[PDB]
Amino acid sequence: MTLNVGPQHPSTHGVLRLMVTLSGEEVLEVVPHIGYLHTGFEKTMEHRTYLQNITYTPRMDYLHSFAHDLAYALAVEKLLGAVVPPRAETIRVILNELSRLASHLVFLGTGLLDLGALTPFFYAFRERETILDLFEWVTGQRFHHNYIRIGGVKEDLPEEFVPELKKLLEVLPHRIDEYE
Amino acid sequence: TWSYPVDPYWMVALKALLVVVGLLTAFAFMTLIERRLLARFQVRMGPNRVGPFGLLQPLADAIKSIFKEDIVVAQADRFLFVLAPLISVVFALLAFGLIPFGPPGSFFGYQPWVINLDLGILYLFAVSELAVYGIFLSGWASGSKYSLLGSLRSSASLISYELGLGLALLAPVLLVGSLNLNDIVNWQKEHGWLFLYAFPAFLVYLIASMAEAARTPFDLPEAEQELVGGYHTEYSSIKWALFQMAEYIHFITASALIPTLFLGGWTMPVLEVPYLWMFLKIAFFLFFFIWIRATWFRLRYDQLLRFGWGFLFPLALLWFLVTALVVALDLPRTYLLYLSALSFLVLLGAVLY
Amino acid sequence: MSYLLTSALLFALGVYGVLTRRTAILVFLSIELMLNAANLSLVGFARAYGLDGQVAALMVIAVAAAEVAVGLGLIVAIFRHRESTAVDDLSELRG
Amino acid sequence: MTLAILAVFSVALTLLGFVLPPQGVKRATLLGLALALASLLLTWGKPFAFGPYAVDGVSQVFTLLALLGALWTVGLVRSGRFEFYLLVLYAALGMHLLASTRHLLLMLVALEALSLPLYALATWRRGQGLEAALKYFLLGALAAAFFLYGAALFYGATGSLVLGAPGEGPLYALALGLLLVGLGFKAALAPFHFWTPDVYQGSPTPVVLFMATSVKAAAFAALLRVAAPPEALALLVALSVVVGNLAALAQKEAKRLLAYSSIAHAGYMALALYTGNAQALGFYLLTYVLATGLAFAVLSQISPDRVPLEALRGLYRKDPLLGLAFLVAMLSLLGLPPLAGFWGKYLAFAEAARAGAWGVLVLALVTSAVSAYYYLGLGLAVFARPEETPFRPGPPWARAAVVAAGVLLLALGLLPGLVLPALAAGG
Amino acid sequence: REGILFTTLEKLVAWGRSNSLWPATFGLACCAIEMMASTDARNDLARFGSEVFRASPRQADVMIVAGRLSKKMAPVMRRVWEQMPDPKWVISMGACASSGGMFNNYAIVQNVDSVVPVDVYVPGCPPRPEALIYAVMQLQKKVRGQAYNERGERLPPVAAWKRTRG
Amino acid sequence: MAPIQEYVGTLIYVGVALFIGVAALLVGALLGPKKPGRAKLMPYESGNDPAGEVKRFPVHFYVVAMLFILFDVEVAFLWPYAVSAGGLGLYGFLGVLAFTLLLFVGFLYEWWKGVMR
Amino acid sequence: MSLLEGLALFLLLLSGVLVVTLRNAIHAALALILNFLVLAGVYVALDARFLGFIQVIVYAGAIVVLFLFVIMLLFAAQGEIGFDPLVRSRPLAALLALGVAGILAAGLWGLDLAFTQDLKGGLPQALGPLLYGDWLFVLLAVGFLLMAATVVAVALVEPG
Ligand code: SF4
Repeated sequence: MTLNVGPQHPSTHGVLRLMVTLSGEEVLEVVPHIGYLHTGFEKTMEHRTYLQNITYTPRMDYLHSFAHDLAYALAVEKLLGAVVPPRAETIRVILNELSRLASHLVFLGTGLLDLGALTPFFYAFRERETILDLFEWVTGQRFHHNYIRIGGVKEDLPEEFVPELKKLLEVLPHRIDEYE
Repeated sequence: TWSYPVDPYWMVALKALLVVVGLLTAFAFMTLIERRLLARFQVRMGPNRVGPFGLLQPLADAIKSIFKEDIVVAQADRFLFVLAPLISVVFALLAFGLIPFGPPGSFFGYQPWVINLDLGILYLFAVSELAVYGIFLSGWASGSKYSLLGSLRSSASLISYELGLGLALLAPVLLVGSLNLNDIVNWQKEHGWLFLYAFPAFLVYLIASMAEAARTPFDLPEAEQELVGGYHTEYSSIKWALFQMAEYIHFITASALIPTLFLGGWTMPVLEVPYLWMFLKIAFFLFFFIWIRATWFRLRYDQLLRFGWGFLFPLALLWFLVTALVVALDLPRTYLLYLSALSFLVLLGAVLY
Repeated sequence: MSYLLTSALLFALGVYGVLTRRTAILVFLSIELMLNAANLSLVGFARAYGLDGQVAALMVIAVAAAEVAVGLGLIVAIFRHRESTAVDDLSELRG
Repeated sequence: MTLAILAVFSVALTLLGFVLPPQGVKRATLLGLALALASLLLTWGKPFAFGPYAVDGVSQVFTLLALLGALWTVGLVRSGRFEFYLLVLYAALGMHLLASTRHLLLMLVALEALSLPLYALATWRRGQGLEAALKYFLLGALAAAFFLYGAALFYGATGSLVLGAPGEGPLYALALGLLLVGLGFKAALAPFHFWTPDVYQGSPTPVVLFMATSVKAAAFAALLRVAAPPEALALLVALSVVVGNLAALAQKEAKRLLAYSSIAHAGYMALALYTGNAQALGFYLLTYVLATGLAFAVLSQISPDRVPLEALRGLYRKDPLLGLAFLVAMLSLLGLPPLAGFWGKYLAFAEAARAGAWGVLVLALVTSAVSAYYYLGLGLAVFARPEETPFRPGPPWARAAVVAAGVLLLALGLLPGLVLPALAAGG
Repeated sequence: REGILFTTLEKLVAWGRSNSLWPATFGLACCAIEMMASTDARNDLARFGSEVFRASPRQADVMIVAGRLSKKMAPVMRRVWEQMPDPKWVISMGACASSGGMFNNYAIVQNVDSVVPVDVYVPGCPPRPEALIYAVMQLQKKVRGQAYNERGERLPPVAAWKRTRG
Repeated sequence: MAPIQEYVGTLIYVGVALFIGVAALLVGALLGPKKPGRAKLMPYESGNDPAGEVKRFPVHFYVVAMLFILFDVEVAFLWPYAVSAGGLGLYGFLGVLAFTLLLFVGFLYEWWKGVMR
Repeated sequence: MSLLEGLALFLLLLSGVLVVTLRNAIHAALALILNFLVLAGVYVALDARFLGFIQVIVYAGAIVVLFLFVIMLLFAAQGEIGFDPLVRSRPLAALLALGVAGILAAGLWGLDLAFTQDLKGGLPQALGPLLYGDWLFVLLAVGFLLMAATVVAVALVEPG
């Protein structure tokens, strides 16, 4: 059965086209077909300022976006010889690990729902919502945040970020232990 | 129907129409309750909107369902495409009248039930086959083999566990000696709550009825996230609504039958109120089942077939043989109480390792 | 008595099916119809002669199920790799 | 208590084959069949009935014949599938049940139980084998439908499903006819013969041995229980023997020709049905089973798929004992003195003449003389010059089996007054 | 019959459809994840009538295009839309869907209204889940006949009721 | 036993249920826009080939169904013993036990061979 | 009786005609299921109730379900492919059907029977002692037949 699991259907997350060559209940071979999300960053970026491109970096991996932001910032800093302040570096690692936790939350929720049960999606997404509240506090944006800069970060943290981050760091160990 | 009177045919027709429209309102508001109970399970809240309690949203939904451009897909069998939903719905609706909701006359003069046929469980088995019938038939008529495959998965799994249902239902017949629901109920009135004697059969009936789309095969399948299920994906306005309606009526019919058959169909040890205890047990099983719906994963229907075929059905026939030995030698009826209690203790102690 | 004549009529109908049908499966279906006509005659004569024809027909049903299982397995094995089931496609064995 | 042995061995080996090699499973099947045969011998003169199940002289003799045919056909088959032995065991038990009852419905159940495993045993997977299996299954299910409606009309004409009930006029005649249709199809009588040539040509030769011996034995055993009218018997015999021998004249292939010859031989055996002596028929079937098993064991040693006529030639030069035994079998199937096939033929004809059917007996004899044409074109071809032909000169198993079969044939032809005295109660 | 030709009946059926609006998401990019956030246990589009979510297109009236629509995805989305029951509406979520957004290039459709008849537009990158709820109430009151543009005109209940499909 | 009146009431039940179902179908069919289009009538999934061209489905479903017919025959035979049990005594118990064990040996063979195939 | 009895017999005959006439395998099978339903109703009317229920459960519920599974695995709905029409065979088949009906009609004609026995409903309560008892041996033979059928089909498919 050369079956065509189409793009977005049935409930194949991350729109993709699959030609599952398959007889029975096994999986002989899946022929993948991609390109349905090709936007052309590698070309569009050639026509944007280096500062402008910081708006283009989060939008490709939109779950762990600050990793894109950090990779691009670091490459430009190496190329033009920039010096990153230590506090800016600490903030950058915090944001990267926070977006990492958000992405890990979304990945595991999507997997469990994809096969398994629906319920455990909501707890992971509640913790993700706390993380997104942190991101709004600091950058004014949920994701695609334009905060990193070639020198460093756009501006400094408000007073309220550290208390809410400690709150989440205290609740998270029990939460992750619950998922486990 | 040894001891029970018969209402006039017009009164039987009236009671039948009442039970059908009551199952309509029942499945609609039970969809509301399942939405909101799932919402409570996952810390969110339900539809405090179009209600107040959301109880006008099924009305809005039905009003959408009609006028929704009921489409007859080309390249699909013109007649069978239309015909299959009616089958799946009718044979899910019927076989609920048998359930006694009270002692005779407790319907304000006439009859708690509609029909009290002498052979009940056979009627249940037969009408249970016809649900799988409608499922795979609509799968075919859809004219999409993608849906057909899910229909076949469905049919395979449901047929397996539907066979298991028979060996499950064997055991209490040996004790009661009648195939009438009221006689079984009165036997549970005298000796008490047949599940106390037949706990293994109770368990296997529960897990078999779970395969009847209740949940945790969950490779029933639904079209979502797998090789799509059967009987849907090609119906738009009214026929899809009818498919889901019948699946839910079968769900609640099983949730009602479980206490009716194994537990104390209404006939409580105390206070003997006709309807309320039966409805409460229905609600109890419904809430436990929704807990399952929320809280447990799929089975891939391969593990589900393996499990049902290798474990449930052999276990059910073994318990049937034990009960048959006991009844043939008739030694006490206390031995079955002891045996079911010990079997429950065994199947429990193996969990807490 | 009308039931026994109706059973004979159903027997004749299944015979016509067996003769007319091009497909092995539909031939087998016509045969099942013949079997059930026989079962109805048995039930009528059981109503006549005291209920033994009922157990007879029950055993008949069981036998029919077994033979259906076997024959459908054979049909699948013969026409799984092979094309259209039409029984005229097999003429190798001749007098 | 032989049926008990059969059922025990079948059910046990069903699961035993999981831990036992197919060779061990074949050894086990052989031991069980021989033990059932020994029990049949030790119970000679001990008729035993429990339910509708009844062991009498007929049951004993015909199940002895079937057990012999099954043993021979199993000896040759060396396939590494223990199911190919499970099916033979099932068929043996089914034929025993068929021969040991008068209940029509239990007879139907036994018929299905013995016939279904043969349909599967007819699959060497050769393309003709599937065609043969298909024709066989379809015509067999049709005849099962007919036999079932005959049993229903029997239950209509009388309160019981057991044969021997008094019986009405036209309706009883109709019920008897609807039973006779299925019984003759299973006995390869014309004009129900069409399946036999195709099935014998398509099925593997050892399976055809098993069939042409045990199936015909059990079929005639069950036929003896029916009170077949003389006019119907006359028609069956005439058509069967005439068409059998005539169409066998035209056959270019050994298996198909032997099938038509078996049609003619069923026509012959149907004469003893006039009186239902069953001693004459028991003897006839003893002789015919031995001869046919011999011939088909030789044909199996030649080729399992198909054996043409010329392949038989040079068989003497290849193996003299095999050529001679094949000649003896052809003569015993021709029914010529001083052979036990002739004695069975004579006993059937004596029963027929005692029944007073003269023209039918004459036509049977004329068609039997016609049969000598191809019976000699087979027996004498053994001496011709060997042409290109595959020949595997068997094991000592099949050699000794063929030789003992021919020896028993000739010995009971010379002194039938040894065994024939005990085909009745068995003194 | 489309919900028309009686003063009471049409308002009643529009009420029904407006509250029973059945979303079918067509997730393309990060707009799709910000729409998945409109269902979590802080702000759920599971009250107004959008609790259930049938992945099939034969079963939903509202088609929510959430993300950048690549030109290779345009025919697929086109046919997913055409394969919907007829009383159907289209929401265009985010800048990439509404206009070409910041990706103004050969790869992305510069207005989804090119391929599907769009009912509601909702700007933002991503548009906030509460902005999406504002859009669905907008569409609600649109199919209620309570929607007007900046020019004063009342808007028809269903777009894709005005096109010569073919 | 039970009177035929309950069976006539059963017939009434079926007639009522079927009448209500046909009423629902009439409402659903009559109330609709009725704008057939080619792409709308197209089966599924963006142009062609939701299932597309696939050869015959796995015989696993056949195996499950045949298994089911045989074991359902089994249950059909087990029911008369289930009702008439105490009167048939140890002898009836032994006969039904023999029947059950035969068909369970068949099941054990088909299981140790398995059908994942 | 005759009012609804004639109705039920006409339904049976028409369903048989459909199952033997229609060239759609699915449609024929559905006609045969309708036939089995009408036939179980007639069974109940003939005081055979358990037998009607098993006719629905096994024959309709299981047997023709497997049939439908087979014909849906192997499409085969448009049977008229590879015709070898032999058009002369259609009137001959109709003739043979009429004759096999007429001979039975002759055998049953002028035949009146005592249909007066108190079956007490063909309930399993009263059928049990016959099944396990006089028919216990036939039952055991049937069970052995079923086991043999399982092994037969299993070894029959068994690709290797
Ligand atoms: S508008 Fe922004 S959030 Fe939406 S798909 Fe485009 S990049 Fe993603």
